[PDB]
Amino acid sequence: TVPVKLKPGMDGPKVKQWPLTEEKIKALVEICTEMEKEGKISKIGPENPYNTPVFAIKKKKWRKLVDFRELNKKTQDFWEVQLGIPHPAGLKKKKSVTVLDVGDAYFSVPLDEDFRKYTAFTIPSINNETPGIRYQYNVLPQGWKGSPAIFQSSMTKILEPFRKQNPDIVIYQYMDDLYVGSDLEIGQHRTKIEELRQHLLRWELHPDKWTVQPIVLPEKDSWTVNDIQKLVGKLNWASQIYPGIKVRQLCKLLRGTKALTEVIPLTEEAELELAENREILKEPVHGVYYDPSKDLIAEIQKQGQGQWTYQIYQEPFKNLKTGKYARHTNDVKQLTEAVQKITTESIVIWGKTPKFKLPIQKETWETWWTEYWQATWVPEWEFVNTPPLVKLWYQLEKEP
Amino acid sequence: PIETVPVKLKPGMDGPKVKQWPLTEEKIKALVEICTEMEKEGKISKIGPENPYNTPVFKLVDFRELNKKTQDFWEVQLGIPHPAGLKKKKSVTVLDVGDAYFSVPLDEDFRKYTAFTIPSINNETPGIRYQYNVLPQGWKGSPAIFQSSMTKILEPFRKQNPDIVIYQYMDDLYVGSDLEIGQHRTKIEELRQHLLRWGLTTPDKKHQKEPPFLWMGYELHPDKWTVQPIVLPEKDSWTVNDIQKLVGKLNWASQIYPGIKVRQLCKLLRGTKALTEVIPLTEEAELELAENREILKEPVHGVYYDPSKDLIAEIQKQGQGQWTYQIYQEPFKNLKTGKYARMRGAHTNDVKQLTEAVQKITTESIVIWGKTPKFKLPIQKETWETWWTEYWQATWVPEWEFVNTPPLVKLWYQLEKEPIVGAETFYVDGAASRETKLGKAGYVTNKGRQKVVTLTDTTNQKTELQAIHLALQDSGLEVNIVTDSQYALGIIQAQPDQSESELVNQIIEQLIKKEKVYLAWVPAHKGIGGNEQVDKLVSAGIR
RNA sequence: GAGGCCACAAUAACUAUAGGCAUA
DNA sequence: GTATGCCTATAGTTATTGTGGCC
Ligand SMILES: O=C1Nc2ccc(Cl)cc2[C@@](C#CC2CC2)(C(F)(F)F)O1
Ligand SMILES: [Ca+2]
Repeated sequence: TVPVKLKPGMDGPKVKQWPLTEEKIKALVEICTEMEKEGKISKIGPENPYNTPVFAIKKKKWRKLVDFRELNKKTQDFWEVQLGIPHPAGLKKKKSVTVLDVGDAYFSVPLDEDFRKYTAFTIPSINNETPGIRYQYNVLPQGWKGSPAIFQSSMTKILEPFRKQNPDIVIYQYMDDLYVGSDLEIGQHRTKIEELRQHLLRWELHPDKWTVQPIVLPEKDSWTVNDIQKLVGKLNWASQIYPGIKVRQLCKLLRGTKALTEVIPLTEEAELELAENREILKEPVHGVYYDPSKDLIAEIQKQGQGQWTYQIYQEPFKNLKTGKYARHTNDVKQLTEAVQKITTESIVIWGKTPKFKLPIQKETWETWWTEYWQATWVPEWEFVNTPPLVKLWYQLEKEP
Repeated sequence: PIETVPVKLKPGMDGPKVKQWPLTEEKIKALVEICTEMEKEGKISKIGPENPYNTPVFKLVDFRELNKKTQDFWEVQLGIPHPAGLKKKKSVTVLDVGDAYFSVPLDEDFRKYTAFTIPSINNETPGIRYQYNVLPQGWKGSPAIFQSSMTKILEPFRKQNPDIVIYQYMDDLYVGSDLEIGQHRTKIEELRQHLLRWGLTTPDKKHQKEPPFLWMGYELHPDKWTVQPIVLPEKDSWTVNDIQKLVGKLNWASQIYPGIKVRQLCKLLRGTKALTEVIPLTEEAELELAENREILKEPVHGVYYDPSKDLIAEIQKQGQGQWTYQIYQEPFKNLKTGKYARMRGAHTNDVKQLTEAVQKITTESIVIWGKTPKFKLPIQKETWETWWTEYWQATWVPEWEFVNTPPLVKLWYQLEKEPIVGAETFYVDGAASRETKLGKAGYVTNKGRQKVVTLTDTTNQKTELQAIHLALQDSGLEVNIVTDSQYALGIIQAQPDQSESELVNQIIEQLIKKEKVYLAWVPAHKGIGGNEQVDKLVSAGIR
């Protein structure tokens, strides 16, 4: 086995377990029993003081998720600087990419003995009527970032035969997932995937349809005092993202204490300012470029009526990417879907996961995010109050 | 034979080397007498100069330094069960192991750290040195290691006896069954004989306690649970320490006694105060303290959990950001009760705090019963869909239904979405100085009217609300207001029914009386008409 | 050798992120 | 121009007091 360590000053994960419903506790005892028979995990004593949360997911029966967000952090030099998997820039340019689970490809590989204690997790019991069942991994765990890093070697050697017979196709691996980059058509794509599923059994997204979209301002016959006041507040705010935006000639029109309903004729100087503000928005933004050394950030706003706006950026107001998502459904189900859609988008494009700013209370999210989660990764997230001008501004994007 | 759990000190640390102070002669005779017994039974061993370590005698000996040097463990009392969670049983007994630690061996390599000395009377002469062979009292690792031993000692018995429920809790076993008492008593004795194979003693039938069992401050019957009776003293002078323990007893009551409120007494404890400061009760505390004192005359009890039925949670508003709930399965037979009080003071409207209360109860239901309840809330299903579709944050509740028990939960006013044709347009502003804490509020109207008052001892935030207070006060039933204060505009869209500031629910009364109000925001300092004029008036003497 | 340990609550104090206002 | 100064959020954290316990 490959020796793994931590940073020399780091301690092991000591994360508390969020409480679980009885339906999921029963499902987890089943799953971990069979994993104990098959040698994959082992019960441990109380002399092991580390813990890592464990959850249950449906993902198209049940499934065990281990939230290793804290352990990955404490081994990040190991799986990033040392054995890291480099990113294919050509992946996002494929006309179509589909996603493959290769989770079961880790269970064969043994795990370094001195490192298994850091991987401890605790099935809890209802009402604390029972001590809590404590396993630890004996093999490479699904969801630890060291796992594909270590399986890296044996993954090149298991695909070179396919990749030699298709050196056009690009395929990239983040965690327990494979990404198949192709330009072939829908028929000659799905045939290729079910071939590769048989090449591996031996041992539905299109990034081009994603497009940053332009802001569109109202188009009005009769502008009113109120209409303009609303519009300069929005434009004044968006001059932080488009600095070539001005409101000088629109405020000249609001001279003296006018009633809110009064109609204002657009002077030619105003009508010009407006017409180029429009042109600055209908074209891209500039000076914004991806930085490999900084964290991606993703912020979602609730728009109402089952639709949502997001932005991926690295410094305030410099959005690498923005978009919209819309809908027997509730906010949490929708929010959970956006977070997964935004993440896989962010995965193919940059090979990284964004840290989310979520417009929900932490307690509520901790309760229900597990209901509709289907991914093997879980991203970093935090809980924010969306300011009103941010909601108002990104409403005005256009729809595909 | 119970195998030892391997234990290590924390990386870099060495074992304790604390000095033994000399002790009274009457103290020494008592130590040598019980130390020679523990030696006779193999619990401790005499040692010699080969051992560099030592801990001082006290719980026989005090292991402060050693516990600081011992590795961490995954601690076993993560949380206490709650009585509501337990299922009704027919026959329950409690066994207490009495040679608990004495019967678990200590990892061989760790024993050298437990060394301790009985000093000599003359003290010129050296003393007797000993070390532990079994889990010592007061050692950080004893509880978790004992619990791990007990858990595997009971696993054969548990598999052989599926219907019996053994709950381990420190040195105690709590055993329940639906067997009838005779056949219960037979199983209890097989369990005693099992524990006895590994040398664990337990009270025989003649010595076992009868229901009810006192546990963790609860009184546990086989069919119901209660708390031990709650005394709160009657004084005329009240020190801050006294109000601390008042709030403590009430908070402990609120799990079974419904409708307890403490937020009035907690408000007395805000800010620093030496514990003997004789604080006089605000009188609306005595109101709440009266209501609470009589609620505790009532008899109460909780029932146990029937898994085959649904859980129901019903919430009532007690007012002033105070709420109370009950959980039951069959009507008027409560499992437990609780309270929820926002006390951030943050401006939050009742619809939101309500949603917060349900989120606390959902979390607690999953801890205690492993499933979420069905809710009965004093809020209309359209009033809720009104708020939570206009609100910026997401939420989600499980099944809930309206229930009509006043006071209900309504949105006190409704601001217009578009500007009101034919309504006077007010342009408001405030301004204050930090240095002189002095400021002005005012407005300017499209119909020619204007007004400026000077306030004293304010902040910029306060003056911007005062100016809105003036426009609403000097205007008709339909107004358009424009402010430049994102603060004032925000604190009014969210509609805080309660508050600590008089000025803000003052304003909320004004908005209640009004028929149509439209509230708009423009950015400050941009030459926008109306705002410019009023900003000139308000900031004249101020900046 | 001036009790530690757990759950909950209250009070106080300080870290980050975002937002606001103000002033130089 | 670029920095500090004061408030509000969403979170995290260390300390005290208290209720109920235990050793
Ligand atoms: O599930 C049940 N039902 C129940 C009813 C009454 C009593 Cl008094 C005790 C129980 C029991 C327990 C317990 C711990 C809180 C001590 C028992 F383990 F069976 F003792 O657990
Ligand atoms: Ca102002």
